[PDB]
Amino acid sequence: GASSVFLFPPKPKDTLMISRTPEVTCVVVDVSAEDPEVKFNWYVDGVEVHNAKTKPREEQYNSTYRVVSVLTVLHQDWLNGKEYKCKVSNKALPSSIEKTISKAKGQPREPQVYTLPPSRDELTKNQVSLTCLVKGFYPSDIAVEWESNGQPENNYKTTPPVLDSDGSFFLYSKLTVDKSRWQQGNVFSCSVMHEALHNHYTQKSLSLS
Amino acid sequence: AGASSVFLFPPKPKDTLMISRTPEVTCVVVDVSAEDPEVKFNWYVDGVEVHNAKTKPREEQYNSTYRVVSVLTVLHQDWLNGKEYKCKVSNKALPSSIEKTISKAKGQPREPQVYTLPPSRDELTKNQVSLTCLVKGFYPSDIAVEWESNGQPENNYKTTPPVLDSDGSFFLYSKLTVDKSRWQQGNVFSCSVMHEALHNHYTQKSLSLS
Ligand SMILES: *[C@@H]1O[C@H](CO[C@@H]2O[C@@H](C)[C@@H](O)[C@@H](O)[C@@H]2O)[C@@H](O[C@@H]2O[C@H](CO)[C@@H](O[C@@H]3O[C@H](CO[C@H]4O[C@H](CO)[C@@H](O)[C@H](O)[C@@H]4O[C@@H]4O[C@H](CO)[C@@H](O[C@@H]5O[C@H](CO)[C@H](O)[C@H](O)[C@H]5O)[C@H](O)[C@H]4NC(C)=O)[C@@H](O)[C@H](O[C@H]4O[C@H](CO)[C@@H](O)[C@H](O)[C@@H]4O[C@@H]4O[C@H](CO)[C@@H](O)[C@H](O)[C@H]4NC(C)=O)[C@@H]3O)[C@H](O)[C@H]2NC(C)=O)[C@H](O)[C@H]1NC(C)=O
Ligand SMILES: *[C@@H]1O[C@H](CO[C@@H]2O[C@@H](C)[C@@H](O)[C@@H](O)[C@@H]2O)[C@@H](O[C@@H]2O[C@H](CO)[C@@H](O[C@@H]3O[C@H](CO[C@H]4O[C@H](CO)[C@@H](O)[C@H](O)[C@@H]4O[C@@H]4O[C@H](CO)[C@@H](O[C@@H]5O[C@H](CO)[C@H](O)[C@H](O)[C@H]5O)[C@H](O)[C@H]4NC(C)=O)[C@@H](O)[C@H](O[C@H]4O[C@H](CO)[C@@H](O)[C@H](O)[C@@H]4O[C@@H]4O[C@H](CO)[C@@H](O)[C@H](O)[C@H]4NC(C)=O)[C@@H]3O)[C@H](O)[C@H]2NC(C)=O)[C@H](O)[C@H]1NC(C)=O
Repeated sequence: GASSVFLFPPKPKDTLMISRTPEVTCVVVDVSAEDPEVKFNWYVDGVEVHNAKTKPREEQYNSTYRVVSVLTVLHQDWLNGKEYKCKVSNKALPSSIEKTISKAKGQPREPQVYTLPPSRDELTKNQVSLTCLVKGFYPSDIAVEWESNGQPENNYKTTPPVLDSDGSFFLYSKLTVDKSRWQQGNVFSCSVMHEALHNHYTQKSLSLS
Repeated sequence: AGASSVFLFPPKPKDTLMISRTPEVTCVVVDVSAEDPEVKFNWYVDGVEVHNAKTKPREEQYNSTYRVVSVLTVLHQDWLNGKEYKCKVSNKALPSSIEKTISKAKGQPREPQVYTLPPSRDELTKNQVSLTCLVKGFYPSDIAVEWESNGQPENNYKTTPPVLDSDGSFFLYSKLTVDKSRWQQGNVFSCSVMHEALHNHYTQKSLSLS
C-alpha cells in the first residue's frame, strides 16, 4: 500500500523560531487489527537515526489502526536542505514503503510585503477587505498572520503560494473586518515569517488614511 | 482494472461562457499497452449516445506505453444546464469497460464582486509594480480572469486558484505586473472577469494612476 503512508514536513514557523521544535511526521493508516508491530526506519541524508518517537497503534472509528511516528529535526538541518526518509515495514504486506521530504532547492529570495487598503468601491459594504500581498519569495515555505492592537484577527484567508513568471512565489492574504473598525482608525498588521527575511520576520501595517 | 488509467477533463470556464469559443470535454486513456488491441470510446450525454467526438491516434510515451485521447465538443447551454457527460473506454484486453462521468459543479450560483487595487505606496520604489484584482463572493469556483490595456491583452499576470471563503463562496486574486513607468504615465488597465452568474457572463473594472 504505497498510498497508506504519509510524510509531513515541519511547520514553516517551527523551522524559523528558536523557541519552537520542528518535526517531520510519518503517518501510516489502514493497519489491520491482525497485523503485527509496524516498524519505522528513519534516515537523515541516508544515515539511519533512532531518536524518532513512535506512537503505539491507535484504533480508529472505521475499525482500522493508525500509527504515527514523529521525528524532531534540527532547525538548521531542515534549512540547510537535508533529506528526511521514512520507511514503513508492515510484515502483512509484500513491500516496505519509503517516502522522502526536504526543503526545496534553489537560492532563497526575500519576500516583499505590501498591504493594500479596501477598494473605494468596497467601502459601501458592511465588511471590507484588507489585503496583504507577499511576493518574490523562495522557497515557498512561509507563514502569514494578521493582528490588531496586539491581538490576532478572527477572519482571514490566505491563498496558496503561486509560481510567478520569474521563478519566485507570491500569495495574498485577505483579512475581513467590519467597516466600522476600519473607519475608527484601527491599525491592522500583516506579519510574515520566511527564512530569507532578516530575523526571519517582518510586519507591515495598514490603517485608514 | 484500468479504472485508474482513464481521466476525464471538463471544458475551460472561459470556453463555456463565450459562445464564440469551443468548449470540449476530453477523455484521456494512459498506460495503453502495445500488445492491446484498439482502444474504443463511446460518449453519452445524459445517458444518450452521441457520435460527434474526435479521437486522436495513439501517441507513444517514453515509458513504452501509449496515450489515447478522445475530444467531445459540447454545447455551452448544455454544460451550463448541468448535463452529464460520460466517456466509456473499451478494450478487448480488459474484462470490463471503464466509464467516467463529469458535469458542472452544482449548487446555487453567486455573482462575484470585482475590486481593483493600486500598488502599495511602498512598492512605488520598484521598477515593476503590482496591480491587483480581487474577485470575491462567487459560486461555483469556475471562473476566468484576464487583464487588458488599450484593448490589448497584458502579458505578465498570474492568478491565484479559487480559495474557499468563510461563507461558502470563493475568492481569488489576480496580480498584473507592469513597468512602473507605464503606471506613472496614466495608462489605464482593466481586469475582466467571466463567470456564469454575471450578466452576459462578463464584467470588468479599470485601474489607473490617481
Ligand atoms: C479510517 O480512519 C482513518 C482516520 O481518518 C479520519 O477519521 C475519519 C472519522 C474521517 O473523518 C477521515 O476523514 C479522517 O481523516 C483514515 O485515515 C486517513 O486516510 C486518508 C487516506 O485514505 C488520509 O488522506 C490523506 O491525507 C493527506 C493530508 O492529510 C492531512 O490533512 C488532512 C486534512 O486535509 C488531515 O485530516 C490529516 O490528518 C493530515 O493532517 C495533517 O497531519 C500532519 C501530521 O500530524 C500535520 O503535520 C504535523 O503537525 C504537527 C502538529 O500539528 C507538527 O506541526 C508537525 O511538524 C507536522 O509535521 C498537518 O498539520 C496536518 N494538516 C492539516 C491540514 O490538518 C493528503 O495529502 C493525501 O492526499 C495525497 O494522497 C492521496 C492518495 O491517498 C491523493 O489522492 C492526493 O492527490 C495526494 O497525492 C499525493 O500527491 C503528492 C504531490 O502531488 C505526491 O508527492 C504524493 O506521492 C501523492 N500521494 C500518494 C502517492 O499517496 C490523502 O488524502 C488521511 O490523512 C488519514 N487520516 C488520518 C487522521 O490519518 C483511514 O483512511 C480510514 N479508512 C477508511 C475510511 O477506509
Ligand atoms: C507513462 O507516461 C504517461 C505519460 O506521462 C508523460 O510521459 C512520462 C513518460 C513522463 O515523462 C511524464 O512526466 C509525462 O507526463 C503517464 O500518464 C500519466 O498518468 C497519470 C496517472 O498515473 C496521470 O495523472 C493524473 O493527472 C491528472 C491531471 O492531468 C492533467 O494535468 C497534468 C499536469 O499536472 C498533465 O500532465 C495532464 O496531461 C493533464 O493535463 C490536462 O489535460 C487536459 C486534457 O487534454 C486539459 O484539458 C483540456 O484542455 C484543452 C486545451 O489544451 C481544452 O481546454 C479542453 O477543453 C480541456 O478538456 C488540461 O488543460 C490539462 N491540464 C494541465 C494542468 O495541463 C490528475 O487529475 C489525476 O489525479 C486524479 O487521479 C489520481 C489517481 O491516479 C488521484 O490520486 C487524484 O487525487 C485524482 O483523483 C481523481 O479525482 C477526481 C476528482 O478530483 C475524480 O473525479 C476521479 O475519479 C479521480 N481519479 C482517480 C481516483 O483515479 C492524475 O494524477 C497523468 O495525467 C498522465 N499524464 C499524461 C500526460 O496523460 C503514465 O502514468 C506513465 N505510466 C507509467 C506506468 O509510468
